[PDB]
Amino acid sequence: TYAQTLQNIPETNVTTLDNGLRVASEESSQPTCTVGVWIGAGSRYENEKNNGAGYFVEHLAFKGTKKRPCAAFEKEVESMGAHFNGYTSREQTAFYIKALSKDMPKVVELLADVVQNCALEESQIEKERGVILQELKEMDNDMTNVTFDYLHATAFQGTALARTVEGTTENIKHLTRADLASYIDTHFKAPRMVLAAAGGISHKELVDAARQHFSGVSFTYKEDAVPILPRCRFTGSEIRARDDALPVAHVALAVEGPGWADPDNVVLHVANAIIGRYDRTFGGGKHLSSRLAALAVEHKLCHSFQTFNTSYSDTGLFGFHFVADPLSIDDMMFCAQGEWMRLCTSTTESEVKRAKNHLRSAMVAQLDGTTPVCETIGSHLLNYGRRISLEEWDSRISAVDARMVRDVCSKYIYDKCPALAAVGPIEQLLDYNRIRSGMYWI
Amino acid sequence: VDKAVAFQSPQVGVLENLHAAAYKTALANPLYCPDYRIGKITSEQLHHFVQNNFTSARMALVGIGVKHSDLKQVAEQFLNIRSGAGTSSAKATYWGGEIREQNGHSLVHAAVVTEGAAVGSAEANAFSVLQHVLGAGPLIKRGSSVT
Amino acid sequence: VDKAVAFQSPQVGVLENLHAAAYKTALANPLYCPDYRIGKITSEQLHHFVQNNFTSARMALVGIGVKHSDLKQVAEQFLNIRSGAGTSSAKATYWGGEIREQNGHSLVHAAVVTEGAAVGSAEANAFSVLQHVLGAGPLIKRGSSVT
Amino acid sequence: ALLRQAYSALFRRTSTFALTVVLGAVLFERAFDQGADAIFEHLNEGKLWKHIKHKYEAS
Repeated sequence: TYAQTLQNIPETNVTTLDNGLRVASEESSQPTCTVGVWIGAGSRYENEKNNGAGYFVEHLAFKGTKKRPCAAFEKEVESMGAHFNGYTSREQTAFYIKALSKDMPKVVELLADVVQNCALEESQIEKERGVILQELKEMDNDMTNVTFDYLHATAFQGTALARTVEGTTENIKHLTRADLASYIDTHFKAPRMVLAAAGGISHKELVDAARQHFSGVSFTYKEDAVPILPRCRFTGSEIRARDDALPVAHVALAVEGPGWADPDNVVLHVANAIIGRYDRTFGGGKHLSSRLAALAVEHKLCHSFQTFNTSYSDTGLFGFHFVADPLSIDDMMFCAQGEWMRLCTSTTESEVKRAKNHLRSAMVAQLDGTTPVCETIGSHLLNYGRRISLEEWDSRISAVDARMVRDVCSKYIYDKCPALAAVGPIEQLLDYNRIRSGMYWI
Repeated sequence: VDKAVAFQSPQVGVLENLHAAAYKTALANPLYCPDYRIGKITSEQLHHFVQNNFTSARMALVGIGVKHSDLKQVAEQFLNIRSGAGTSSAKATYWGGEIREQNGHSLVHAAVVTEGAAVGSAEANAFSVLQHVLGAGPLIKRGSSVT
Repeated sequence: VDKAVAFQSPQVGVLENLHAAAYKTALANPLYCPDYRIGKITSEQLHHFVQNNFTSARMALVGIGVKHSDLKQVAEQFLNIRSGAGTSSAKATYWGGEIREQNGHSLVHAAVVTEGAAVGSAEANAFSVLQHVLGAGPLIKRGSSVT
Repeated sequence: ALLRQAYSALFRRTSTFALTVVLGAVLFERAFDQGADAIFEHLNEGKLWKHIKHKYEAS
């Protein structure tokens, strides 16, 4: 029974290493497991000349280490059935491995090696250069993203956040064994990292292995100092990339967010739960509960749309993104901005109750497996400081009510200048002004 | 449409034709309704199909997160129309065909196979393993499979 | 469209696939442009194709109702165009395939053949005759071919 | 911080906004006229009957 199953979930253990780094884990009766290093690094922490290092690095983090080059490293990992994966976004890089709880320790070693003693054989770089260079030309055709990026690039413009996590085309072309080093150098440091694990592992056993390979001690106090980032200025504006030869069109609209810390992020989510999401394959179709959805069917408004609450350390982007035919863009937008409004004005207790029960399931969902748990933990700590339990989250959610939503949405949505990203055959979206006004009264 | 998004991955384009050019029946059929029969299916066809195949003996009410006692009470006092083994699936015969879809793509997906083993079979694990020995699926993001 | 009226006769539906599942090249190609290449042909492609294949040695200016003298004077000072056998047709290789188009029709056209003779060949006339012996085309409106 | 305070209690909702214009206009009229009339009369000191009236008024 719910109310109870939430407590039985084993508390997550956290103990920091006297050298800055931290360790956390959730032990379960599972044979398999997952562990990884969640570095608080990103494209935000980059700059004009280096833009793209954290990615170029992410690329060379597996082509060997000094201790054991490409062949052996790869061989060593495949041969034990482990899965070494990882990513790297604007404010969070992460390298993690999936394997039998048996390899628990031996694993850490690997992780540890990669971050610290990464090979960086200059012969492999000139090879990884042409690679990224392709990943761009290929990622350069995923409008859903091309959009979000452009969205960021204007939402923040003239700030670190307005940068692609893949970096410029130039940077990729000229980055050097040098700078690549520098990034890892300056960025991959103990305090700014979290060793996370969940599966059939005892905090003890784990914590130790870390104490064994994560031994690098800090002398001064500066090596203990977590660099605070210069905030990014939000700018109500728009960027329109027109190409009428594009089959469909993408549109992203957003407002400045509150940042990881702020509690309202929860509310904001409950909200997004109400406007939900949709793609032409949802089966509920005209009967769906999200008013925006339904209409999108009753009028063929779009192809897909989604509400998102991206949260960064000190900021965030709140909004929605839809894809649609060149001739329904308008109606669609209209309806969307509309719904948004209703949020601040006539949201009901039924809409919330539903949104809450949806959110609950959505949160629980993010923790389906080991990989998804360490991700959360790697994140929770790094971002929130502590680690929030489903029992906590849940309560924080049960506390929200209609009245509460209308107030928070009103706070971050009502009469605010927003950021707009239009890409494709967008001759119908037109005029910020109009789009602006759609930010009040409804 | 459902079949339009799907076939967005050629990965599913050869897989349909594979089974086709591999068999002559049952398993030789497509997983996504051929175009010609789009909109020509009947309400009766649905029913008959269900009345014929969705029958107790072929059905299993699995389920996590719950006490077996409940998932039981439901199944019995609640489940009808069943009681039976309904229609029998036409034994899958092997063909050994070869289908080719020329379509001017930068890429060329192609799969060549032979009658492998069957579920439950003993001779199964062999391939499952011969598979891994040959290499199926990666574990190193953006790498090579030296294994 | 041109390809839409044509394929109104399944007669041309199997004939396209026949040659496909009979060969691997040249003659194995379709007489009606595949769908994917519709609209993707270039002005170049046309030209090059013509500059390469429409060359004197492969061309013949036949013609009835006229005196040879005229049809000659024309050909000369007018069809000045270069000679040369232009590009060579890739030798036609035999495959021996089998293509099937399931499409829910009351009728089932089906043609089964084997490599036959060529133009200006030996056995050429054999089949032409074996053909008639087997019966090809009728001569009695709404009748039977007892022959 | 008037501009802030204003944008909050006044120009925010399109309701209180309107409600302000109304009341606001009221005040404007009531006091724009005074000033205007006063100004006008001043520019015509002693020419208007409002001035030279005292010379024939007394029952």
